[PDB]
Amino acid sequence: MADEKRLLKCILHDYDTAIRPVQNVSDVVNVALEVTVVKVIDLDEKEHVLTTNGWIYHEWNDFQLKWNPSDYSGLKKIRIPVDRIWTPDIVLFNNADESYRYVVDKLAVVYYTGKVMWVPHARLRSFCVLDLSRFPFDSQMCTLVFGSWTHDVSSVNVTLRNQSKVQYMIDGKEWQVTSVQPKRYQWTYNSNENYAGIITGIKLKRTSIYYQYVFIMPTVLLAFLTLLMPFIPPLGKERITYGIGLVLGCTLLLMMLSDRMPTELGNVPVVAAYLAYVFVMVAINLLFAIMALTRVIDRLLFGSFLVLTVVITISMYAHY
Amino acid sequence: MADEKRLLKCILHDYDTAIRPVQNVSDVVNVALEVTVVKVIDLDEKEHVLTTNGWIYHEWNDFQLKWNPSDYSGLKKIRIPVDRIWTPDIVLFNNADESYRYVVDKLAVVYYTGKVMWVPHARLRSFCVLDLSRFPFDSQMCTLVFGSWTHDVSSVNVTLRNQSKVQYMIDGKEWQVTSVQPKRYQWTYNSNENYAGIITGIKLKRTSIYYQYVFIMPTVLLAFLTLLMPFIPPLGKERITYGIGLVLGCTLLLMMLSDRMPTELGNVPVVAAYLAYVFVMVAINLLFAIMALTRVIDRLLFGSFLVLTVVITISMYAHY
Amino acid sequence: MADEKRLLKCILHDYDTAIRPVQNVSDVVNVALEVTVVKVIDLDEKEHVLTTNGWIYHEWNDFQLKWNPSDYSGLKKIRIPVDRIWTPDIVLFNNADESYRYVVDKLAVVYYTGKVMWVPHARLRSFCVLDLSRFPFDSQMCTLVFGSWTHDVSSVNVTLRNQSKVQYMIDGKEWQVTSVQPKRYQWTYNSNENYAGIITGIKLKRTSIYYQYVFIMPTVLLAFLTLLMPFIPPLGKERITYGIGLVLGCTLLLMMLSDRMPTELGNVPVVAAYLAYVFVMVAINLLFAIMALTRVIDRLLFGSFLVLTVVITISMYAHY
Amino acid sequence: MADEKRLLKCILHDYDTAIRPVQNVSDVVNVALEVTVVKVIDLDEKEHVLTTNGWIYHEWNDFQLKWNPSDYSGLKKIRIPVDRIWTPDIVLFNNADESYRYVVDKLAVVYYTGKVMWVPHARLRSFCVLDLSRFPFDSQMCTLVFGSWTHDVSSVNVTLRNQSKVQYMIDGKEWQVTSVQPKRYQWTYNSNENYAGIITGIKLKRTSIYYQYVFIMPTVLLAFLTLLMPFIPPLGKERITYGIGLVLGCTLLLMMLSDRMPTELGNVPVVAAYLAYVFVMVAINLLFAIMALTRVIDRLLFGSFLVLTVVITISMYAHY
Amino acid sequence: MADEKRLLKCILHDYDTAIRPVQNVSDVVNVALEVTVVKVIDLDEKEHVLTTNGWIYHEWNDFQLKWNPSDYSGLKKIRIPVDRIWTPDIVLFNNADESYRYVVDKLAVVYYTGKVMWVPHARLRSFCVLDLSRFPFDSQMCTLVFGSWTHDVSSVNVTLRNQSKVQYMIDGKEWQVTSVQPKRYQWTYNSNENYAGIITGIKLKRTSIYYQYVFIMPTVLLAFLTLLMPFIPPLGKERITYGIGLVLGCTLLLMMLSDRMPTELGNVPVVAAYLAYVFVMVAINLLFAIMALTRVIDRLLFGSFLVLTVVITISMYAHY
Ligand SMILES: C[C@H](CCC(=O)NCCC[N+](C)(C)CCCS(=O)(=O)[O-])[C@H]1CC[C@H]2[C@H]3[C@H](O)C[C@@H]4C[C@H](O)CC[C@]4(C)[C@H]3C[C@H](O)[C@]12C
Ligand SMILES: C[C@H](CCC(=O)NCCC[N+](C)(C)CCCS(=O)(=O)[O-])[C@H]1CC[C@H]2[C@H]3[C@H](O)C[C@@H]4C[C@H](O)CC[C@]4(C)[C@H]3C[C@H](O)[C@]12C
Ligand SMILES: C[C@H](CCC(=O)NCCC[N+](C)(C)CCCS(=O)(=O)[O-])[C@H]1CC[C@H]2[C@H]3[C@H](O)C[C@@H]4C[C@H](O)CC[C@]4(C)[C@H]3C[C@H](O)[C@]12C
Ligand SMILES: C[C@H](CCC(=O)NCCC[N+](C)(C)CCCS(=O)(=O)[O-])[C@H]1CC[C@H]2[C@H]3[C@H](O)C[C@@H]4C[C@H](O)CC[C@]4(C)[C@H]3C[C@H](O)[C@]12C
Ligand SMILES: C[C@H](CCC(=O)NCCC[N+](C)(C)CCCS(=O)(=O)[O-])[C@H]1CC[C@H]2[C@H]3[C@H](O)C[C@@H]4C[C@H](O)CC[C@]4(C)[C@H]3C[C@H](O)[C@]12C
Ligand SMILES: *[C@@H]1O[C@H](CO)[C@@H](O)[C@H](O)[C@H]1NC(C)=O
Ligand SMILES: *[C@@H]1O[C@H](CO)[C@@H](O)[C@H](O)[C@H]1NC(C)=O
Ligand SMILES: *[C@@H]1O[C@H](CO)[C@@H](O)[C@H](O)[C@H]1NC(C)=O
Ligand SMILES: *[C@@H]1O[C@H](CO)[C@@H](O)[C@H](O)[C@H]1NC(C)=O
Ligand SMILES: *[C@@H]1O[C@H](CO)[C@@H](O)[C@H](O)[C@H]1NC(C)=O
Ligand code: NA
Ligand code: NA
Repeated sequence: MADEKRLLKCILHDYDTAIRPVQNVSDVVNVALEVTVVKVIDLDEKEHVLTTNGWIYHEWNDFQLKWNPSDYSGLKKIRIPVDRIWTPDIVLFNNADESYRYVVDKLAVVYYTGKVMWVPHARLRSFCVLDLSRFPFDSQMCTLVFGSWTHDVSSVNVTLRNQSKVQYMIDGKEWQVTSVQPKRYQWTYNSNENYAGIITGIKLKRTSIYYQYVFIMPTVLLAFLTLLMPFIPPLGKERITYGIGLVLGCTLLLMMLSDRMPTELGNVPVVAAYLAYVFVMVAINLLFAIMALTRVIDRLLFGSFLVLTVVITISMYAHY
Repeated sequence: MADEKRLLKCILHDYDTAIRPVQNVSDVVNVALEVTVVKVIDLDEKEHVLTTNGWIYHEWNDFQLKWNPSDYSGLKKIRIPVDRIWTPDIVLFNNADESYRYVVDKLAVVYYTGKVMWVPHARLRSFCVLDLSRFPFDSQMCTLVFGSWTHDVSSVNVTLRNQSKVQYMIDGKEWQVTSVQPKRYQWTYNSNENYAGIITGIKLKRTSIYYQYVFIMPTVLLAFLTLLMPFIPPLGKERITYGIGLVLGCTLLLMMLSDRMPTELGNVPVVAAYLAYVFVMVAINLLFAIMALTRVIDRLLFGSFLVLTVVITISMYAHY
Repeated sequence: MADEKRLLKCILHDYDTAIRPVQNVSDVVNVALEVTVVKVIDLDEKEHVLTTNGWIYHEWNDFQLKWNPSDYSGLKKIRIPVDRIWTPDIVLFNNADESYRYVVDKLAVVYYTGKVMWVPHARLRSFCVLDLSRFPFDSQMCTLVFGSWTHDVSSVNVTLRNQSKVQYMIDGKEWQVTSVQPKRYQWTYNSNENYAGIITGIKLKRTSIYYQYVFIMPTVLLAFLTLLMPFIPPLGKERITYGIGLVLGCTLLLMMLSDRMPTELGNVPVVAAYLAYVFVMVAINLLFAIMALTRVIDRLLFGSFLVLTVVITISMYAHY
Repeated sequence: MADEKRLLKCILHDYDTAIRPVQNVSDVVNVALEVTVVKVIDLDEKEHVLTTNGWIYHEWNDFQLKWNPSDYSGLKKIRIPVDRIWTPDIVLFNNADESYRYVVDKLAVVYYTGKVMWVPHARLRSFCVLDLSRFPFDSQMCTLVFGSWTHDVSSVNVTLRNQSKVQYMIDGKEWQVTSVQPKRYQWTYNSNENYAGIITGIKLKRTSIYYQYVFIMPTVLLAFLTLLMPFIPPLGKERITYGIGLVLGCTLLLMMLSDRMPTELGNVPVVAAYLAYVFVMVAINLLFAIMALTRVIDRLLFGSFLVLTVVITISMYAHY
Repeated sequence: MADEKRLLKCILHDYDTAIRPVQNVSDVVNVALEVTVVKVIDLDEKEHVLTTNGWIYHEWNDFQLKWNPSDYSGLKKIRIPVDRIWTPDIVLFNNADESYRYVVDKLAVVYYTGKVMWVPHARLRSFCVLDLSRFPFDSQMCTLVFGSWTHDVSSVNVTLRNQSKVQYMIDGKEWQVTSVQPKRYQWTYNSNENYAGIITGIKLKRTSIYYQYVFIMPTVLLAFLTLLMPFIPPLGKERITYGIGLVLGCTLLLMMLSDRMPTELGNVPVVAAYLAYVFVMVAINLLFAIMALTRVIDRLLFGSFLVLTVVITISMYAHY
């Protein structure tokens, strides 16, 4: 008879998966949750959904599952499936997936003192508010919320593990990630019933360099072409074709931006404002060309276009 | 021996998951359902499908699961998995997903008086009739239906929880949400068999600002260019190229709208009507230019185009 | 002791889920199936797959599950999970999804006489042959097949419920739906082994109005422009640019149609034929323009183009 | 007491789902597998994945599950769920889906002699090598492999059912399907351990007619326009615009082909070669036009273009 | 009574699925893992995710499951479901899918000596760092990591099977695959707790030929057209239209590249740099043309363009 099998049989002789591990009803169970983010899978701005891959550390004491190590040949720790032992109900409150199931959560560690540890590796797809006021490059703070959904603070008191809680670098594909300090706070949706929760913040700064040559370069080139457009002679039979080419190009760029850029509700993106400015400027330039004393009007239009361009550039540097 | 484990064993000594919690066959079970919508995930107009993330509150009395709190060390409430206790069959009648399963519905609260509470967090993807008569910005009322699918009113009588039933703001990404008062009504698909149901209305008003610069700005610019087109001299060798550019631009815009706009059956969108108007106007302008006394005909065509444009603008303001 | 629990225990004292409810091997079990379609979710022509949301009514007699109502306090009907009682194996033979599972099929009704009823709400994604000979607007008959997959007629004899079998309107987004009468017929894949099946027909007529302005309007406008093209003077230095614009526009329309229209195998769509006609006509017009006594040749080409256009229009009205 | 229930209880009094139905360890179990393909769902060339809908016939003898029919009221055959009786492990070796589960495989037939039959309807999404050397229309042979994954030939000897094994037509949407004769062969990944497998071939010939007007018609029209291009006078101020239009059109066609055509590794498609040829020809024509004794050079260029076009046409007919 | 059934009953008389197969707590269990990759399904650069189809070989000794073959009629090996026998927890640490479940892992081999073998066929979708510094054709080394997630080295010591560990060819669709030697190394996330892991490297070199004609050919043709552009006479009334055509073509190519090319963060692709160079060159050429002693300036611009083109070509050959 194996000692480990005997210990497992004795420990779980009469155990249920729906009994809170507390010796008395008055007593409470302490659960420490640590959210570690390893890799940032992606962040869809159209859906405002951040997908990341990282494991979560759960630690809770248990008055049961306790044995003297010397009795069982000096055994220290054991591995037990999560199904049998009691499992605290911790769920991401801002979860976005249809179902919330850990990819690898079939094992947990039990010590002789009763400190039950769980490290279920999981893929977290959560919601995050994105501020797209400036979109050459942005940096948003996304908060992941953990805690019980039906256990009040009087039953389980979620906490944090201060050990090894120092800030450290997070691997990212095109986003530089900084791990913010985690905090805890209580929601109160009913009198005499407060539910604790842990909020962990992650600050992501965009580092992609392709967006500069896909969203800014064509727009600035179209603006430069529109600026050069008034220099064409009115009677050269080329202003109309040049304006048609500019309008087709800016329409194509607008279509590409609509296909790529999301439908932000708060504020229009700076790229969208630049595209609208180039659209209106090319339209007015085409109107002046088709209408065409004339030299002074053309000079005034060129000056207005130049001042608009310099204002746009200084604003871009201001939000750069 | 833990008191909680003893209470759980005694309560569920002989209990089935298919027995309605009623003391007599004549008696009925009252179930109160409250539908709370937290965030509006999205609303696809092409599929007419509204996806939202919100929890649902179920409250039903049970003659079983009753105990004296003083006996079990003054215990007040307990947490039990939904699998063991009886679960009322409440399903969204207008559900759109292949399967209807709550993301987090593995726990429920049982009080000493027997009032069983359930708060299964779920992601509801339902159907909603969308009126796209005016599409610069719309506001539709979407109704979510809850209730039993095989339990008649004689078995379970769905109701509403008037407590804290006041209207309140709902978080939204690009839609402003107002929570309508919920009502109840009975379907009758067979004589002597009426099934109750709860209908909750949500009024969503669009707040996206990008659609103005992606659907209206290019169309109005093309219309303005078409208006300016007749001013070109007939013999300037530029009307044909200008018309070709306009037709290419409007064709590209039509392609973009077809890729973006859904295939509405009721009425054509106002943007589609505007695009058709600009198409026909540019076509007739190109025909007049290629055909080209002439001055009076051109003036009449310009007047007709101007009156059409002013009628379109006044209609747009009317539905604005 | 609750009467309902006692009745449920007595009825299912020794019951299996793999035993056909028949008193003798010679006897057979009658199953009545009614397929009701509530909403037509969509119909993808590229995959030829029709997705609909509707419930299915199953009614089968059972010599077991029978009790005297007076004994159990006059109880009339009971609700039982589908897992315990025997379930006839009815599956859509033309099913297209990877798995065939009802969304809400966890409950069934049992009467005192033994008439077991089941109403599992389900989402049916089936195959349908689409005739795309005429595609301004079409109307196809799609057949849904129900029945056993391994139960022969000697075991289960599928039938129809003539009660309330009258034709009625079906809700649709962009398709008008008519419910055809359902029939039954027997497949014979082996001698002395015939399997019954129920075929229900649904006639869907397209009602979308956006396809007229996305598939027909640009094509007819390009055809009109090509018709007007020969009127341009040969020496005006504008025929070549006009032809280039027309060819670019028709190429863009062809790309849009390829992205939208499926790859039909039977016959080419009428829109595709119209696009091919406009392509060849614009190509020949460009060839004649570049080649350019000349007046008579141009008049003959214009006459041929006009007769081709009138033939196309009369054919379109014929299939309209 | 029902006779069928008594027979089912007696047959499965002590039965396991992990015991091979063999009376002795030396003896082996014969399994006959027949792969029948009903409909070809699709064949994605980009992923090289063929999805089809067809049922599979399994027949294996069992020394258990045997009874005298006369004892049980002359019962002949019974239906039993696949979970209880032993199930041979037959899996498509070239399966492409994440999971391999039959859609409807919950029932099987047991005869009095012990011949266990199984007809699990399934949707097979397998891999197939596609030869895209000629892509106006192709015809590939796709092989589906069935057999055990951990059972050697010494345990289960897969075979074929020669009865009704004649070639017959297979329904297809846009592919004509011919059922090839199935064969068996043994893999040997370890000495003294050979695993049998059944390979069934299906020959599919493309029948789509839309690809001719979406991939060949625009290319041939662009080639014809490029051929006509040299006839334009050098000083007509139209060669440059015509070349620009041709290059824009061929670029759009290349974009469409890239979006549609997959990234074949073996050989470039014939359509891609034709597009490259038209690209290079239009580029050289534009270079000659911009550079522009001249008449002889233009005649030589026209002759070279004509000979290249005739070579391309004869090659196309050769692979046609 | 079948001998095999008796052996299976005797072996698993009292066995648990959560007991490590070790005779003593001090002793450890050796597990040998071999990762074999058969086919490379694909490698998405946008997500940096490599999907492959290959089986994994697990071999672990067991002090239990041991019997004398002579007793049970000389039986050598048996097949047992993975559910009953103990299963080592081996999971891909860099897994990308939501869930990690083997497609076919329902069987395992048990020998008389106790050497338990498992060959669960699986589809591995892992993460891989992609170096896109040069993108005419690349070759990346992707590492797959296997090992325990909660078992330390003191419990299970993962190793490698040196038998038949020679390098061999791997089938690929458009990637040539070389199998690198596998190694083992230990992670240490806590003192006195080291977890072993096996890293297997696969070197993939791109072999697709379509990317040359979709990403390089249009870019080089546009560059050649831009080079030829300065040769146009300033007063020919064709420089403006030629520049408009070039800018439209390069904008379309940029849109296609943005739709196809991923958003790399490390370095911009060489194709993107080439497109930016052609954009800036065509813009400056258009500026010089519109501005237009002049001959010397045009010659200097042509020389600068030629030297830039030759530098780009020599760099491309350097990274070719
Ligand atoms: C609803 C949950 C509260 C969960 C909790 O931890 N405790 C109370 C739960 C009580 N129950 C519902 C179980 C019982 C109800 C009893 S009742 O009487 O109602 O039936 C809270 C916790 C975190 C909250 C938000 C995120 O942070 C950030 C975010 C940014 C936005 O711009 C708006 C959207 C969003 C996603 C917010 C939505 C919502 O606000 C959340 C999910
Ligand atoms: C069919 C269900 C009724 C469910 C119910 O709550 N009670 C009766 C069910 C009785 N069973 C079927 C179980 C037994 C049949 C016995 S039988 O004798 O038939 O076999 C009812 C309840 C809500 C209804 C609609 C939505 O509101 C709004 C909506 C807008 C449209 O523009 C048309 C589409 C849509 C989705 C409507 C469809 C349908 O109309 C629904 C789903
Ligand atoms: C294959 C099933 C028959 C199912 C049935 O109801 N009864 C016999 C089954 C017998 N089993 C296979 C179980 C045992 C074989 C014994 S064996 O000796 O073979 O091993 C029959 C029933 C309905 C049939 C079609 C649809 O209507 C319409 C349709 C339009 C097309 O243009 C071609 C495609 C399609 C989808 C057709 C395919 C096929 O034709 C179907 C699925
Ligand atoms: C790997 C399986 C063999 C399965 C089998 O039926 N028997 C041996 C299995 C032995 N096990 C792995 C279970 C134990 C290993 C013991 S070990 O000592 O290794 O640990 C064989 C059977 C069929 C084979 C291919 C297809 O036909 C056609 C195809 C066309 C291509 O262009 C290249 C890709 C592809 C998909 C091929 C891949 C592979 O080649 C397959 C899946
Ligand atoms: C996190 C795992 C370690 C797993 C392991 O094998 N052993 C330790 C696990 C210990 N647990 C978490 C279970 C307990 C924690 C105790 S605690 O006290 O924290 O609660 C390690 C093993 C392999 C690692 C990477 C890949 O190779 C390559 C790769 C390329 C990039 O450019 C950055 C991204 C990426 C995907 C890396 C991420 C991460 O780095 C991985 C997944
Ligand atoms: C919960 O734990 C926190 C420690 O962060 C402590 O401050 C608080 O008093 C605890 N509350 C209860 C009810 O135990
Ligand atoms: C159901 O509850 C409602 C309360 O909203 C009540 O008006 C109605 O009479 C009840 N019906 C039955 C049958 O209990
Ligand atoms: C099956 O039911 C039909 C009723 O539609 C009947 O005509 C037929 O005779 C029945 N067949 C058997 C074998 O019971
Ligand atoms: C397996 O069956 C085939 C029949 O196709 C037979 O030729 C072969 O000898 C059999 N092998 C064994 C080991 O039974
Ligand atoms: C684990 O196995 C390796 C063999 O690769 C061996 O070198 C090492 O010492 C072993 N460690 C333990 C703790 O058994
Ligand atoms: Na043009
Ligand atoms: Na164009």
